[PDB]
Amino acid sequence: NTASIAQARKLVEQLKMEANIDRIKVSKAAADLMAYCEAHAKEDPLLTPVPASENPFR
Amino acid sequence: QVQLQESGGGLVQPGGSLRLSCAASGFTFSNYKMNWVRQAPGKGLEWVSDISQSGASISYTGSVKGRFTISRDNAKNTLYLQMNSLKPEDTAVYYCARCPAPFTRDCFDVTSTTYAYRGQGTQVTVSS
Amino acid sequence: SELDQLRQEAEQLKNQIRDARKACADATLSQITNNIDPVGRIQMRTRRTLRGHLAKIYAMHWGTDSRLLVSASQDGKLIIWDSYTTNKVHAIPLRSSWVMTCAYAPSGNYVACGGLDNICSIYNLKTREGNVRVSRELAGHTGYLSCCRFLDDNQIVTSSGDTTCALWDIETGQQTTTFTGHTGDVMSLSLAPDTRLFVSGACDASAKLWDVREGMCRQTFTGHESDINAICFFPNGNAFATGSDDATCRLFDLRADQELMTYSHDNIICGITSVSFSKSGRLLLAGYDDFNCNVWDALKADRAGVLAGHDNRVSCLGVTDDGMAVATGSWDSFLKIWN
Amino acid sequence: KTEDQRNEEKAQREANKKIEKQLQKDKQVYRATHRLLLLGSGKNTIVKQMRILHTSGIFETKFQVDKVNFHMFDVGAQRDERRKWIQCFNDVTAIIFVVASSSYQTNRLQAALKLFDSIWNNKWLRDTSVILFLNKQDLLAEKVLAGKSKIEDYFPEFARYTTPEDATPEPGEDPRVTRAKYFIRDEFLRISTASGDGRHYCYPHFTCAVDTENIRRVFNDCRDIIQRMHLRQYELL
Amino acid sequence: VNPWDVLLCVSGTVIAGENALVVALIASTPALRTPMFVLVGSLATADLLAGCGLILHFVFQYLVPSETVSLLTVGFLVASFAASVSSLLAITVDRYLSLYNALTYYSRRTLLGVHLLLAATWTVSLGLGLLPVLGWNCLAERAACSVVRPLARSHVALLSAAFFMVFGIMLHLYVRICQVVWRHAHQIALQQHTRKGVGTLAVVLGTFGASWLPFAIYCVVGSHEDPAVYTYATLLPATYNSMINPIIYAFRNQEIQRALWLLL
Repeated sequence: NTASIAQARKLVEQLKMEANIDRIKVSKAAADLMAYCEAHAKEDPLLTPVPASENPFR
Repeated sequence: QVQLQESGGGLVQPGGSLRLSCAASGFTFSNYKMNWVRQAPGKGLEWVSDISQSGASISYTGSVKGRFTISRDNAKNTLYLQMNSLKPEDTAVYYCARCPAPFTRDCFDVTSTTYAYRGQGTQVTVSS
Repeated sequence: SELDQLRQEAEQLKNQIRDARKACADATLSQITNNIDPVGRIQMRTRRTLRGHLAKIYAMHWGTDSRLLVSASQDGKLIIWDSYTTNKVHAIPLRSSWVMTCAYAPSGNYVACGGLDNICSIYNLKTREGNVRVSRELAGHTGYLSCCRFLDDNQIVTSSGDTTCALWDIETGQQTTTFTGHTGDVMSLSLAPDTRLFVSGACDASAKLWDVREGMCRQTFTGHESDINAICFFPNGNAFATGSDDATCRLFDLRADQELMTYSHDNIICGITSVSFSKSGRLLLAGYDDFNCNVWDALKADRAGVLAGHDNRVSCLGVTDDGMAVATGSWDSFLKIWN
Repeated sequence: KTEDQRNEEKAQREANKKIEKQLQKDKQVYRATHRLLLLGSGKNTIVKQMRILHTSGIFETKFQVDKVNFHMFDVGAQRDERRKWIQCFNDVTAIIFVVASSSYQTNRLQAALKLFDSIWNNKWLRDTSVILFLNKQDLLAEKVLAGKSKIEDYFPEFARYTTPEDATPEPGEDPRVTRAKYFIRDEFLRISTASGDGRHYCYPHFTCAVDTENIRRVFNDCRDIIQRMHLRQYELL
Repeated sequence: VNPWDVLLCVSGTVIAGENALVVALIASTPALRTPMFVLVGSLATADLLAGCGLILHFVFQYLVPSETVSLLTVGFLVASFAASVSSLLAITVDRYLSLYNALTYYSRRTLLGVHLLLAATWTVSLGLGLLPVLGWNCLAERAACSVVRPLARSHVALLSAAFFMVFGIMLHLYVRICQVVWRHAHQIALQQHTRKGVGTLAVVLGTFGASWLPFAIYCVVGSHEDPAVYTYATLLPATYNSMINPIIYAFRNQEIQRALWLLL
């Protein structure tokens, strides 16, 4: 039954190298996400109405 | 995270009583009907019994019905087995398997050799 | 002996990672995204309906020019459409009738195609010979194809059904790097805008971030409860949203390694088939399972619209790189363009 | 420069005309065929009988019975997690289900029963129907005659089961093997009539390992499937 | 004024609106192009033309008393009613072809027959309508005129005989259809240890057997010297069958119901 303990060893070393990482707080990521949404809101033709002259689909 | 940790299991005499209790965390419980699958030493995976989402429809296999009863308490997030009139040919590692889809009558790949929504397993051994 | 101590080490590691997740969760974005006024009702109408496929349409993809699209259907035909003038440019017949993925190369020269034949067939659109001729044929895995995307003309990454993801070179036709970390079969993988990372989601209720250089995992996001069906990056490349058959869509963040915001309704009873975003990333669209598809607001969990034009499934859905069209696939052999 | 884009759209319209002509040519080819999925169990023997009568992921067979062409797709080199690739096979006319009806995994019959259950109760296979084959009934007769591996010890319903009136006669038939074989039928039809209501039905037929009429039997089953689908669309049944 | 004419006019407006909705749902949705739906649409446009013929005839002959336009619109009515009955026959025959040639039904040699038969009956309906306008009318031979002015006895009897042959072949085709409807129902009932088929039979066939039949009877035994009240009384169930045919065929179909719900 070496397959189960092989799965166990690869799982625990996967978790080991996944563990030693640096994470930044949620609020900074949410602020960056909101800033990206507000920065590109003007050039998003899906959201704002598009005049039919410049609209390729008419 | 989705996990299923079950308890119970031990060396009992034939014809004894054993409450095979299983616990779960994470996912909701009103939906997601859950079955019972056992794997004998030297055999493949086999199904024992299943319960519905609410708890109205219960079915069992040929070698189990009239002897073992399953039940689900969705308030306590616990579903368990009940061993009665226990036969010597029922020794296996028991898994608290869970259907992969919300409130669908069909249930797929419960007895697959590899699965995701399945417990680690508790071993029950019966002998004289 | 070894197995129990390995399992208890895994449990200790998992508890440590859960504590590390909980340490950095100082707040949620539900109390920070309410300040910007909501987009309100968003209603869009079927502009063009491309007709001509026979069987169910499983996948489509757009082009770099946002003008041409490729539709792959289960009748064995792949059709290159002209979305501006409802025209068909090519109708490529396929060796296998069952396909569930198609791709358009960023250089506009190749169309990838794959399905249940365990083969990713890549065709050539350029050169002056007659018709469209298959260039290479990749077969190096033991499971059904689910979704394949193009890095550039030189390489292609495929998501397979044997719990593996593979990176394929074009000329030699060999697996440069393989990605084996999943326990269930992978369906959808989406490429980052910088063409350096990708996240693949499987039926193990989790999604894994990768790299194309070293070939190992980075993150192991576990926040779902059923089989993840679709995935798509943010346009910025620091977040991604997955949608599973648990009738819920969840948005994850690469940097805090936590699920940010879920979208759910009590009346929502059917799962998710396809997920794509917009150019600003504000309006994400979820191809649903209850015979239609929906719009979400992705900052606060509010339903901002609904698109209902199909007699069947919404199997796949894509949004152009420029953002002036929304394309949908369906099991009633009809493509529709919304604007 | 109007002539350049004028003849550009002219050539585009010509390419559209050629492509639409080819698509209309192949539309009759697609709709003139009927697609069958083979599922498992003795599938190799029956597909060899099919080949006599007539590691890739999908194997290709062709039929030409009575000037009707049939597609039959048998799956291979795929994992047992069949939940998500079987959603492709919903537009097929019938899903052929071959069941090894002698191995009673410790039990193969219960696995066959819930494979049928998952096919029946799935939310995308309700339109499609199933043709059921009870293959390997020759060894079933020997196992019934032996009596050391009886179905009674693996099925408590067999003690109180009674033989149906519709008995199929064939010389030298053991009554016990007919009782067991029709109980095996009834176990499948309990699931079949639990939820099957108009949209799809089951066709439980019995073949040996040396039968040859399975081609005509699948022919008749597809005939009844198309007829029942049309009659339900006519509000006549 | 005669209230029967205005009752027929408001009736004909009702069928015109109903099959206008039916043909709009058929033509608008791109998904409805099967040979069943094109025959349902053929019945829809034939009956829409019938309603328009009722409206135009009863507007003009109360508006302008003149024998040319009255004969022309009567011929249009004859062609429209023949188109409706013939389209019903076409739906019956493609039901029979889909049931008895079931697995080769989408082939070219079977799919050409429905379109050719549609063309044949529509052209013979135009010919039957244009026959009294061409000169086979009843104006100079004023004694030998039929009960529906200004049509002659011979052309009316030809129409009635054609209706009788169409009704007979529809009857035989329906017994051949129900010969396997009953077999499928018996196998289904034997599978588990109905009335839908016989009810559907009655509501599709008894309307044809009880609406157009008195019209054929009155044209085969009547004479023009009889009062016209009975003639209007037996012409009314033809308009009632024209009312009930879309509800029988198009409205209970799941795809048409879904299209109507999407429109609403």
